[PDB]
Amino acid sequence: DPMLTQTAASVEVAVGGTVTIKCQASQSIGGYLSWYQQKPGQRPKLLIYRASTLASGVPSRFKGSGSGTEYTLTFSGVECADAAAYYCQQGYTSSDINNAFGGGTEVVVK
Amino acid sequence: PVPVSKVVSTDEYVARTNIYYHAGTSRLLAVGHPYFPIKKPNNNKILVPKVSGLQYRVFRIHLPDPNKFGFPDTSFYNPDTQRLVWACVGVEVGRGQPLGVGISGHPLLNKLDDTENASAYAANAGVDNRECISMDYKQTQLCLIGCKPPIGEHWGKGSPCTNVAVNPGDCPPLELINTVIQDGDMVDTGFGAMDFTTLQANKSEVPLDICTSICKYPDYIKMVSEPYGDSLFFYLRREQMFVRHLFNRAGAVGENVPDDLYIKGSGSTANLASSNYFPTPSGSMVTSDAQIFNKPYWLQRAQGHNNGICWGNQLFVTVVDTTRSTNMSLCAAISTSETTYKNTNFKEYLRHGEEYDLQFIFQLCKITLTADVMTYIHSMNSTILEDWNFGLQPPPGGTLEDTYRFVTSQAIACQKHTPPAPKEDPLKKYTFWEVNLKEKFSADLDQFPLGRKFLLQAGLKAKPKF
Amino acid sequence: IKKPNNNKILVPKVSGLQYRVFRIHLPDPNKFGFPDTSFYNPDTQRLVWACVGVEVGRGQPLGVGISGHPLLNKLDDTENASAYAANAGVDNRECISMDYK
Amino acid sequence: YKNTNFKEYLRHGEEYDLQFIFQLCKITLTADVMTYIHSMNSTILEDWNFGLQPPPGGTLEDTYRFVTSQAIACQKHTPPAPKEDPLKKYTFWEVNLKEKFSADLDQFPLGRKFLLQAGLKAKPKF
Amino acid sequence: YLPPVPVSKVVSTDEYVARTNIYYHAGTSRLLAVGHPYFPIKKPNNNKILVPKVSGLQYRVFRIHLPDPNKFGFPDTSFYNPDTQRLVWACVGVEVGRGQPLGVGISGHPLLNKLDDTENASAYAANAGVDNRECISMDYKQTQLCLIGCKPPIGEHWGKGSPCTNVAVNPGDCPPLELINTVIQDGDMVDTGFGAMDFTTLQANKSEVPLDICTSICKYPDYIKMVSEPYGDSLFFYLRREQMFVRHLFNRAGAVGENVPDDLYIKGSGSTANLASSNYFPTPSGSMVTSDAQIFNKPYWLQRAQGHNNGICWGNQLFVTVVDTTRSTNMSLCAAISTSETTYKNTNFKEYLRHGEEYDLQFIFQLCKITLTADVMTYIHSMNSTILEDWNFGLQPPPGGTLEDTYRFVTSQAIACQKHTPPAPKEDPLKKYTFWEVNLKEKFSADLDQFPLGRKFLLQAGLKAKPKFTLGKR
Repeated sequence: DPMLTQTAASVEVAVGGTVTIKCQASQSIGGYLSWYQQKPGQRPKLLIYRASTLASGVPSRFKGSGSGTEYTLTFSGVECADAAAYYCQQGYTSSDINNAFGGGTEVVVK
Repeated sequence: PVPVSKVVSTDEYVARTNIYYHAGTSRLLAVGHPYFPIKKPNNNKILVPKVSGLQYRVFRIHLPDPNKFGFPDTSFYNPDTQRLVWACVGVEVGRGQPLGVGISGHPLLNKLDDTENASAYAANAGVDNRECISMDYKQTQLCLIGCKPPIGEHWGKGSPCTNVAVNPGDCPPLELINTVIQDGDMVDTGFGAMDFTTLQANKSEVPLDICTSICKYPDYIKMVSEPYGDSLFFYLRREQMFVRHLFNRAGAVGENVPDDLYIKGSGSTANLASSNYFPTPSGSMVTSDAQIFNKPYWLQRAQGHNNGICWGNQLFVTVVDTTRSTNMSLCAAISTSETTYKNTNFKEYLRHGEEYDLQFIFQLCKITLTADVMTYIHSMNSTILEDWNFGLQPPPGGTLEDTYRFVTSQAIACQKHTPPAPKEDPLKKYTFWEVNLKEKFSADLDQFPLGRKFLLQAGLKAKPKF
Repeated sequence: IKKPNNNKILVPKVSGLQYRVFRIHLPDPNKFGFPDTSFYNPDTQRLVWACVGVEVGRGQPLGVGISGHPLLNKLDDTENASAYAANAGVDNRECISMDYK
Repeated sequence: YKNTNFKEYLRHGEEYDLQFIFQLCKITLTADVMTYIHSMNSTILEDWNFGLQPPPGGTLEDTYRFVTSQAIACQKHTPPAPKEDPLKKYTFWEVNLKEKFSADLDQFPLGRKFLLQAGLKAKPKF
Repeated sequence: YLPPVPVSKVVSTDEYVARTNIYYHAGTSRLLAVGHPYFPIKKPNNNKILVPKVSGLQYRVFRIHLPDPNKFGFPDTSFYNPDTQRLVWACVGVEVGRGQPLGVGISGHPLLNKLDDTENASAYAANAGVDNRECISMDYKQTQLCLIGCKPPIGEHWGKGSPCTNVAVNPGDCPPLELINTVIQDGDMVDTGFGAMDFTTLQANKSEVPLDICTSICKYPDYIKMVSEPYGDSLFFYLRREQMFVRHLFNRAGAVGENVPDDLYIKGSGSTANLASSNYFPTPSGSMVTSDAQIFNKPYWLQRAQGHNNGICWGNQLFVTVVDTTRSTNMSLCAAISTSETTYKNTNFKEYLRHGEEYDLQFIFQLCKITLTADVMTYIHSMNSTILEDWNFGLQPPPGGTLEDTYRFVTSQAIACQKHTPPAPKEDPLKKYTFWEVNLKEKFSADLDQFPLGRKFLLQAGLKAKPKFTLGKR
């Protein structure tokens, strides 16, 4: 069972700060990993997959890195509509796992 | 004093007598499974062996040395300063099974879809998209005669470079490796001469007869350019292969295609299928017109410097045949008492037959031994004079004293009996088919099927009886 | 094969379809020792090589390659069509492989 | 078996071998031949010199000049190379044979096929 | 089969090398060297050499790679069987040249250990300031030499070794100072002034001599080791020359360990109950460096070596070393950070120092063939193994194979690591000891009339029908 923990509550950040959210995995998953932003009133919404390739309609000010077992997600220039919930998620599609790919939050930006 | 630093063909230091000899084995058979060996579920012991049409077939010919011959005529040579050696003039590879072909496959091949006529775009993969496909192989026939074993090449994996860091998932590295052909090596099947053990990680690329073994193509330009010409006297070849089906690879592409190669698609064609393809080979019709075997081969001059001389009293014959590879398909019932046909009443098996003949003619050749010639044979292969009795160096010895008589009990120098075990020859780490031609010689040519074909090549009928 | 940052190529493109043009550099015969003749005069003579026999050799086993495109312009078949064709929208390119002559 | 477990690649091997047989020829350069070769290609008469009674000319300095420390003075590779290759815009396979020559035609696997065709044999050692 | 007895004594080369009438000329083009005269400058962070040390006190050993004459082209009537005899080069004339003005080359470093002078005084003061050392500069001594050998030359110095474990009382003790001799590099310096002691592994204060010899070894050639060896190798034409003079008389710091005896002086009283100094370093000065005795640009030849072998160059190699300190100019360079100020200043122009040197070599080589019939073959292999090993007299190994696959694209991810990763010798053993390479593979010329040394050799010997009567007077 590959497990991503994400036991990290996010720190208060101002406009223009940089945040390092770190998602670590027990088993090696390759590069297959996704990230999502969850605004607390609507459906979830994806930013980047395979830790390097961003989706359409998303600005290039979000970053992606990390390989092997640990991965990250950084960005700078925090707007007003970045108050949401974040989630890292693997794609190893195994059978005997109980993933839920959980963890991740983000404070209201001052 | 005047040692030469050239290579001399053996027509200058070997004489040719008049005395011919005929040999021949009986016939060679082998029976077993064509795909994989069958062993018991617990030990390593094989219940049946694996014999197929595609595997190589190397015979070594154990000869008896002619200096041990007691000739009634003691005038044509002198055992003071001469040695005797065999020379092959006629070679025959006879086979007797009927012609035809044989197919193979895999229960789980790993093809995504056909690509030759696609009606629409392909769907996504999912997990476990294996299939069961079988096909026929390329057609190959060869025959090489040599004093030393055949030298083939195959692609394989070497060590990557230590400056840059590697990760799990990189492309394996590649290099050429020259090896020695044994019996049981597979021929190339049209999937190229590459190892599939260390380079096919998913173990489901090719059909299973070559899935966990090296296939080797014989290296020609290495063997001809070898000095002394001992690797081959001559060879023969006829190969043909054409492509039948065109499938798509299933699995993650390593490097994506660069974006300047294609205008970017959208809609359902936003993404790409797997770019790489692999073909399906097919051999065309066999015939009795394009055969190689069942006809003799008289050699006049070999291509190398060795004009057919058997040093060490051995020679190596290889042959690969795929025009006789039909696998018979038996089945046996557990109970014939039933009225109806139920498909759980029968077990199925596969068996493959194979049949051979070898027939030779050897000529008797002698060597005058001058000290100038003695260093030349000392230089090309030093084990020849050790296998004769000519290599001389005397140790005098100190006449060492024997131990106490009691020996077994209360001896002071106890355990003085200690065995050395140096009794070893080279070439014994490799295993392959041997024959025993020690007791099959004859001097009467007219009592044999090849021997009448030899005299018609050169006349000299000798049979007055009336 | 190239990394998308730089222009230095990672893996070169070698295929069994392209040409191969070799440059043979013969060394100049005005500096070589030829065994036994008083044949060459440096005033009124010069030396040059001629070609007599060539043997080019290949050593890989025989086999037919294969290639295609993930995206190729192909509307339908024309070898045998039963009903009339459908209209073509946008992005009507499929994956077709083939073999060359 | 997982379809996401394995990356796939393609490679392609290649093999070649070139063998040749050359024989040298000598050209008597009288007054008439030098009119012929200069009409054919003028830069053949600059491999061998023949055209210039000083190979310098009057205007030549020291023939070469080498400032060797490798890195402090005016630079060594920044002067443009005058002896240009007239095909150097075209890139192709580079093969050097300036030392692989030999004289014994008995040793090499083409060489005794050449002595098949024209016949003959080398002088015997024994 | 039972080779004959080899002669127990060595022999000159007149008995077993031949001499023909075929001569060749080989002259290198021009050789320049620019850098700093005191220390090789480097980055403050790590090791990287921007300018090399170049000063006119080095050794400048040359290494001449000769073309192999076993595949080389000749005019007519020069023939040999390659199975019986082989060929070798021999030098008969050599020149070393320089075009420069005529300099001095002084030096001195700002932390030189001087206390006082001991030439005149009025009252000596016992002073002992903590590091009271002061900048004093000085001159050097002029030397010249030329050595020509088949192998590199050999120098010496006086250093330090391990003493016997008998007594160990103090870290402030004295070394044994044994004599060792090494092979000479390109960059080792000479001074016939202070002499041959390495000032690093012997002197820990490193403030004894100026700084151009302070991080390195000041060597000196032997002239005994290179003539007593039984072959006549490594030098066969030497020309020594130097001058010297003494200028001033000084004192070291004065922390004397080897104390004065009591029964040498008489004790006084007051200020006269101490010791002034006992250690005196004098300064050298080369004087009157007049350019009529300069042993340069003069084409001397050879008819006789001092050793047993003549200028036969085994291994197609040759070594030349020249030492000069008469062209020791110094170039006071300076450049300005800003030119607009119409008054000159302290720090508007900052200055540098450079030094340069120009060489030119020209040789005359002579062909030499050596026949080999079973007797010299035993002798040559016993002279040096590599001389017989550079020519193949053994036939082929049983696998020869196509020598090296030679992959085309050498840097990729397709192939494995290649290109001489395990380096089995076949190289020069002296690769670990640097030289100055001079490549002369295709410098040779069969005619030598239109060459600047070639007529000087031709005029000396007979020139009768050799030049030829190209287009005539009438």
